Amino acid sequence: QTFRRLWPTIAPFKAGLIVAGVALILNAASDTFMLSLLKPLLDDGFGKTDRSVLVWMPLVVIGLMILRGITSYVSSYCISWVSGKVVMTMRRRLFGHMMGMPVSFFDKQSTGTLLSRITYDSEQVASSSSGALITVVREGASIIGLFIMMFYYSWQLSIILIVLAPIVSIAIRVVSKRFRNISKNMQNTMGQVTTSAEQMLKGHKEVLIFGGQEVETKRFDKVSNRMRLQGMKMVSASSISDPIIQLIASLALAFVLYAASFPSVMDSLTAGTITVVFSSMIALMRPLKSLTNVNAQFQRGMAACQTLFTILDSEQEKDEGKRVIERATGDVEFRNVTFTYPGRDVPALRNINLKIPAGKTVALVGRSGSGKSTIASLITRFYDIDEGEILMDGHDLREYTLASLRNQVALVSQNVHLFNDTVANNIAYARTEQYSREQIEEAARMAYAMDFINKMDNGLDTVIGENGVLLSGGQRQRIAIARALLRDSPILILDEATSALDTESERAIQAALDELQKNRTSLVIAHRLSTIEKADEIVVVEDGVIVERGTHNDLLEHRGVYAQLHKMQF
Amino acid sequence: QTFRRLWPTIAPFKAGLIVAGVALILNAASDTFMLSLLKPLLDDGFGKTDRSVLVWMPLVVIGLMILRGITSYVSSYCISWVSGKVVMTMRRRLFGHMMGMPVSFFDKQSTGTLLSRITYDSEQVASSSSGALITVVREGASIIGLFIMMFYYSWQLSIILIVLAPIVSIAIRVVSKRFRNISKNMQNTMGQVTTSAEQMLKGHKEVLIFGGQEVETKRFDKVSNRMRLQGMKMVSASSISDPIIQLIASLALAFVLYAASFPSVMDSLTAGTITVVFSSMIALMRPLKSLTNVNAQFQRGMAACQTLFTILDSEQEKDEGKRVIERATGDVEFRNVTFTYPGRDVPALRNINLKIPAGKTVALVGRSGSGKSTIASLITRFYDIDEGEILMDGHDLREYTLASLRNQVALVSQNVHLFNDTVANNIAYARTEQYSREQIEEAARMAYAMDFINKMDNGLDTVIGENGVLLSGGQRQRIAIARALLRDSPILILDEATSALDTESERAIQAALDELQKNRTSLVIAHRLSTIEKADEIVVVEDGVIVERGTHNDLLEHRGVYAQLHKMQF
Repeated sequence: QTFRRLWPTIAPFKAGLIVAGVALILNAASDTFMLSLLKPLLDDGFGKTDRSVLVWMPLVVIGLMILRGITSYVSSYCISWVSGKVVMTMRRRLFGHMMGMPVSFFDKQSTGTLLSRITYDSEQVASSSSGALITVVREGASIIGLFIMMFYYSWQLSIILIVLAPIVSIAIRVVSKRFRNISKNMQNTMGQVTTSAEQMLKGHKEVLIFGGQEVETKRFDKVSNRMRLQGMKMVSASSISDPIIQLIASLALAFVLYAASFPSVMDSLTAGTITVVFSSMIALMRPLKSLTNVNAQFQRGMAACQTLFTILDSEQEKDEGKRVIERATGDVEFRNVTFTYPGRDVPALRNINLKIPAGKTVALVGRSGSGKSTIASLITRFYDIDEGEILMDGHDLREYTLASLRNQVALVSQNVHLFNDTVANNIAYARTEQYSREQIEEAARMAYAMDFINKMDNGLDTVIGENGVLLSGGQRQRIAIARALLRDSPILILDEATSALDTESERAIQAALDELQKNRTSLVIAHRLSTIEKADEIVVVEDGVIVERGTHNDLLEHRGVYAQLHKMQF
Repeated sequence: QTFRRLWPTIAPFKAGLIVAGVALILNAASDTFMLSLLKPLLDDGFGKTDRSVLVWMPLVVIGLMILRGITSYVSSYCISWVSGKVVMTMRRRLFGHMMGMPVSFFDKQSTGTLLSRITYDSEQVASSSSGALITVVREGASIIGLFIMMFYYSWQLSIILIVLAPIVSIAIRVVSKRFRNISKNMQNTMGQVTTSAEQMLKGHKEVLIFGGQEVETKRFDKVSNRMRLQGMKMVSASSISDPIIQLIASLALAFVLYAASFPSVMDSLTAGTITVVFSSMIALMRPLKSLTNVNAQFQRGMAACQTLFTILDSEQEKDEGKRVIERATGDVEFRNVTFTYPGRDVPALRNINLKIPAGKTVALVGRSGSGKSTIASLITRFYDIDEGEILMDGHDLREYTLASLRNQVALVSQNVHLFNDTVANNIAYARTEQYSREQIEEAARMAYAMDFINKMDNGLDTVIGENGVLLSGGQRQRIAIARALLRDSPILILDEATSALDTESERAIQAALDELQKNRTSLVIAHRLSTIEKADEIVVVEDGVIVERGTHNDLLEHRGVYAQLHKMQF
């Protein structure tokens, strides 16, 4: 199908696959030859009692089987090359566009889901399609050869096995299709009953509150009867596969033997020949069963790969040309802005009109649980501006190249991630360049992480173990403020709540904060009164419709939603 | 192992596994018999040229394979019985004690995680251990047969295979242990690197701000290279698994043939016998690879069983047998209460001397994240009384058990899980018993469920899809208040935050509240603005020290954290 959309991502490796095929064919070649050894064994060897060949057989079997091995060795190792390399390029592009997809892919889908997707689906594509080639080629080496085996030994028994191969293969395809059907149509009710039990368990809370234990026991019981019965049918039918197959398959043997009379009535065969024939037939029965499942495996793989491609074929954050940005801007403004964090149910914000000029410290007071961080996250333009504009010193949203834009903002939230690295360089995500070690380490110490730098393991370049070891929320917050001291955003913002208070820590923190905000705006998530009033100014968060522009210095004289932020909302 | 702990849960089905055994032993009998049948063909059939047996035998093949079939039929279906029955009983007890873990114990795992645990671990236990018995019995039977087969043929090659088969077994056990070791060590570092990439993902926003797409791509690349390499090593070894084994088996075949030449110096065999020998040997080569991984397989099963039994071997919620609970008003009054919602994740509450007399309406305002519901939900003792008891009408909570207590109180929250029944009954999960369908349905529609229950599919006794829960949060709360109206627990507590709902729906819900708050106690999660005061009594709490709350009169009397809240902070 869509191997096209894959072949490039295989192409510059294709040579490897080729290698595979070669030995792979040899592999099943070995198979045939082993069986071939029967011919000299039985008729030529024991019939003529030529103890000569009885010295061939041992050694040649050993050798051939070693060939089977060394093939399997290299087949596996080489398909491992290509599979790994395919996984590699796949996860690479996926990584890339992932870091290109807007916050949606993290909004609509959860991290665990994506990571499962990467690892499982990539390696599934690889594994599946690979094994597809493996079987396919393994079947080619086996079937085709075994027919040639028959050929030299007996035109007749061959002819018959050939004319019958359609019958058996068709029967296999038939039963497989039947029982795919029976195993597909189930999934609906399968998920039905499973998810039913799921809701049961999710509701045990309300259950026990309402004292329905006796009821939900019986409900569990009934749905579990449904469960076990479903399982019964599933395994029953799907297990009828092998019998009927080998049943109808066995008939083959019958005809062969049934019609083995006449050609031995022609005295065509001798014992060894016959043994080779029937052996070979069974050998054939391994890959015949395989082949239908082969097409199945293509389907599984390429399906998951289409899931992939969709995740790729999703579109990154779109930009329209906005290059006009440096590291000193000063003011931000919100005209008539709307956003929708959810799908459509709860409007996030609406016709937001805000104005944070230089130095205007701000603390988010308003609709508790309106995702106040969103407004900051809107300054990040993490979302697309459904209406209005962010006039950041006279220029609109779209006169703002995303690169320098997001470079020009700093956020120190409560919960900060880092990466497994020298914590110093983790501060230095800003290319670790254009900020020298003196700058980095000194300022970082100067930025009040000193008990987290000099006292921690290895002091100056304290390294991370398992991504920050056990660094407190406060540790990471300090580290981010140190980043701010390093990056020195033209506009500096952060988020601190009522989590914890170590006097020196947050005191020197807020000191550095007002250092940053010197003639520079700032926002902080407001749940602490201490952070609210230790700085100068405090704002509204007008409950979805923020027409209000300004802090205490502005929203004090107006007597706006400060009524609610005094008595009814905060 | 823990079979001691599981056998009884199988005992009353013994006969199943017994039929399993007899059938499977027949399966091996069929295997062996066909292989035996191979002889008369070769020695008598074509050697002595007796078309008689050329006619007899083919039919025998058909028959024997029919036996294979029907046996696999019954084997599968019988193991299906026992497996399903085991799954059933297991899931049943797991439901039972799964109704015993405290709500935390419910959230100590994720709901989905426990559901996976039920479904998977149950069917894993069965499937695994069952197939273990399958392998043991069948494969052992095939071995024993094939040895007997050899015996009817030749003392000699038998003896030699008996000397050698242990060595084969040794090689297999050896390589399996080596590569289990390698796989475990990998698994460790595997988790390391995979979780590393996981974190790398989970922190987009940080990077997209700090603009390090290059840095990620590089780190992604390195860790993914590690990934491909681990893949390489894993598949490499696990693939070397087979060929060495088959090489050793090859060595077997070889020395078999050497000591076939030597009793050919004795003129040992005839063609048929010869063909039977090695054929049988390979037939054996399937089940040895079986048996080793067999003694492996229990562990997977029995491991997940231990997981299960532990989930059983948690303690159902403690009880006090105090009982003596009025189905009447009583008086709800916190005293000295100091608890914690999680194990220790976050500090919750301290010294709660809260008094709510009979009929005193209360709201829940303040620390957004103080588990205001958890106060109510702990009137239900969702956790234990860590310190400080609630004197229920002169009786501590500890002075009484949970049974009627939890029945004696109601809680109309925002999100009431419903269940797959005639939703008319869904109101009365506990003991639909003489409760007049007139009374039930009226009170429901009397309780302003009428907005939709009048207009739901089939009218009075409607169900819907998804367990009859297709209703919105609005109809959810509606029917919940209706439930309160059915049980009419003279103890009344509710939970509505009218910050979020439609206007007309809100009109209906407030009217219904009026219809239900007749002289009755009341609490409400107050993230609301207006309906906080429709009942004229509003209050607030932070800091987890609830000594002061209650009516508006009590709001006026706080003069501590809470008066300061409703006058400056909430």
